[PDB]
Amino acid sequence: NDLCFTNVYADSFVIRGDEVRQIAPGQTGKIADYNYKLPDDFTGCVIA
Amino acid sequence: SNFGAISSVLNDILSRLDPPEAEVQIDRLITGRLQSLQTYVTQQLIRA
Repeated sequence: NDLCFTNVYADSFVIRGDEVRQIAPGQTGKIADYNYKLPDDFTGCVIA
Repeated sequence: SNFGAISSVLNDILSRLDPPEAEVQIDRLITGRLQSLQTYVTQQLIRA
């Protein structure tokens, strides 16, 4: 509630419930490498 | 020396733990080698 940022981006998609844990930097999985990839030097939040 | 890594040689570290799970190993290697070099330069200054 008390920060500022240059720009805000949001990503929305649909995934199976068992594969929700795949959304994190450095994770190995089909979704991670062929569907959605996150950088190691990343800062953000995950809501599902 | 090893400095608590799973392999002293850097090439092994990058080839087994990938980037996202080895940067701690490179971190420990770098800090240990740096500390050794710092001790060496301090001793060299004393002797000089």
